[PDB]
Amino acid sequence: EAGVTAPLGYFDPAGFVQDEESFLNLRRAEIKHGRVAMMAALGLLVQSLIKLPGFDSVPAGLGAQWTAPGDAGLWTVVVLCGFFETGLNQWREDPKQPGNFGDPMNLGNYTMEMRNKELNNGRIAMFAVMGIISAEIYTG
Amino acid sequence: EFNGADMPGATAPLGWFDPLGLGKTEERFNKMRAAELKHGRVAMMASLGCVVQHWAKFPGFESAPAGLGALSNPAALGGMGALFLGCGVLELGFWSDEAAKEPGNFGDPANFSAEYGAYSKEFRDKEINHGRMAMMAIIGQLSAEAVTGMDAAQ
Amino acid sequence: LTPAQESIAGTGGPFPENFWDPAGI
Amino acid sequence: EFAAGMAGSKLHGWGEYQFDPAGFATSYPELLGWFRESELKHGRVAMLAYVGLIVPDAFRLPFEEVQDSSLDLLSAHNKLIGPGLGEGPMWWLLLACGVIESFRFKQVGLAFESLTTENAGDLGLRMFAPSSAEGMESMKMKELKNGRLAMLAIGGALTQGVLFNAHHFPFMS
Ligand code: CLA
Ligand code: KC2
Ligand SMILES: CC1=C(C#C/C(C)=C/C=C/C(C)=C/C=C/C=C(C)/C=C/C=C(C)/C=C/[C@@]23O[C@]2(C)C[C@@H](O)CC3(C)C)C(C)(C)C[C@H](O)C1
Ligand SMILES: CCCCCCCCCCCCO[C@H]1O[C@H](CO)[C@@H](O[C@H]2O[C@H](CO)[C@@H](O)[C@H](O)[C@H]2O)[C@H](O)[C@H]1O
Repeated sequence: EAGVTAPLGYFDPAGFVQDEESFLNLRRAEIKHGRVAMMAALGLLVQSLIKLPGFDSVPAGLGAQWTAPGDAGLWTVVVLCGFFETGLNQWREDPKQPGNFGDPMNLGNYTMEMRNKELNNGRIAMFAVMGIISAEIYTG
Repeated sequence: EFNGADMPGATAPLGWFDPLGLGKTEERFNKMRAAELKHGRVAMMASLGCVVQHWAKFPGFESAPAGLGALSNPAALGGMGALFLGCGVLELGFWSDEAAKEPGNFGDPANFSAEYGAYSKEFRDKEINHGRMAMMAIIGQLSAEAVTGMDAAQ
Repeated sequence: LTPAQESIAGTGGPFPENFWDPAGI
Repeated sequence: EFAAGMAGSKLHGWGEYQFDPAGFATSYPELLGWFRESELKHGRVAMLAYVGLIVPDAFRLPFEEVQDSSLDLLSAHNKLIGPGLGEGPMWWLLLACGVIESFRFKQVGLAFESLTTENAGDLGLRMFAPSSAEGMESMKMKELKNGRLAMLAIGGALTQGVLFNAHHFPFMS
């Protein structure tokens, strides 16, 4: 155990891994959170630049939550994410080997180096998105 | 799935057109074909829906523009909403892809294979190609409509 | 179905004999 | 086995619905062909009844006697009977329907002696029809289902339209 995607720091202290199934669940959650956070970083970046059709009025920042078009957009995004996460989507993850959705787009390899890069970039994106959101809600 | 030229979607113009090679193993191809058939059918019906809705409407939906902005009318929104529930009933229920025996095979509810058709490769290819053409079209009709406000007629 | 899935077969879906599981959970 | 092997029990939603609570089919086997002919007649009359309940609002026949805009499902028949006997467009329709019906006597004999269970309701029209026997059976089940639905729908539409004055398509107050 503890020999999968642990660069430059080895195993994190006070790790909650426990048994193999617990570590599998934790890795699934970690990769999911990373991927979301990476997505959120990119969404904020692109929203600061361009807006959807019929979406120019709504604020580019967090304010889209309580605006009318932004509210409907967020609700439908949540519904689609539910469709994707409940398993209804054909590309669904293997119960073992979490974070592997079968590679929908044949982008390429699945090497340990690629897994480490994905996980670490998600790790950065976590802090990036959290800091951005905190800064916005705090300053204004 | 070493070869797929015998699959319904080969067609003469471009046999097994797949430069990016997204689906090359039987499982990936089955999933992609289920998605393609669903998209094609949805498009075939969206396109005809536009065409008919322009010159026809149900009682109580008279005010609806019948075009891209049809969702604006509250009655049309309630109708889209009931259609969404019915489509969910079909999807999670009768026409669920997981329960499907083959990609896009939902059991032939009405025996078109028995009458005025057959479950032949020719008809599968016909369905696939019509779905592609309807797909490309709805995008065109809807987009052209947005750029230049017009109805389906074009 | 599967040997594990049979532990509850006959108690689901519109008719009892079905096994409704579109997500394949 | 059931009825006389007639179409109308197979190809249901779940495959083999055999609807006969009151055992008319078993009690009167000699009348099964008559029952099938009557069911098909009622269904094919109800289909056209619904379509002719809808269409008149959009269109009216060319002759200058049905052009009144107040000829709803309620007043149409009584108004169109007209004066005396054998003078109205309703009478023209009755005579046309009788002429059509008389051919069934040619087909199945004068007294429906030849009316069997495998030819009940079959008037020999085979245009735009399935080539295969299975396809023909499937289309017969479609026809039976559509006819039963149209019978129930025309009954409900007429009852509702008269009860609440909604003589047009919604048929709801
Ligand atoms: C606590 C909820 C719950 C749980 C644990 C289960 C569990 C089960 N159901 Mg399911 N079921 C539920 C609720 C639930 N059901 C409800 C409410 C319905 C009515 C639609 C059904 C209808 C149903 C049928 C018809 C059948 C089953 C069957 C099964 C079994 C196999 C399928 C499966 O993997 O289900 C696992 C289910 C889940 C993990 C639930 C996932 C829910 C997702 C995340 C969506 C939730 C969103 C929801 C709409 C709430 C939104 C609220 C928000 C807007 C505020 C399994 C024991 C099958 C069976 O017993 O076969 C013998 C079967 O045939 N169920
Ligand atoms: C005692 C049990 C019982 C009751 C009390 C009952 C009541 C009602 C009511 C009123 C409340 C209505 C309005 C109604 C309507 C329909 N019933 Mg139903 N029904 C019962 C039993 C069966 C069986 C066994 C079958 C069946 C069917 C159909 C079909 C579709 C036919 C088709 O399309 O083939 C329709 C429209 C057949 C089927 O296939 O349904 C998908 C079928 O096999 N029913 N049924
Ligand atoms: C619950 C159940 C079932 C059931 C059922 C039940 C209870 C069914 C009931 C059906 C019922 C009760 C059906 C009435 C029809 C009435 C009609 C056609 C009336 C026509 C009336 C006409 C054509 C009148 C015409 C005119 O008067 C007009 C309009 C104006 C006048 O100037 C002129 C004339 C006189 C010409 C299933 C589905 C069978 C099986 C399932 O398993 C269980
Ligand atoms: C904003 C946050 C909203 C949160 C909404 C919460 C919705 C209600 C909770 C849903 C939890 C569902 O959990 C349940 O279905 C998941 C669907 O992937 C399963 O998911 C897991 O197991 C299944 C095994 O085949 C498959 O779905 C996947 O391979 C695996 O990831 C979980 O094993 C199960 O416990």
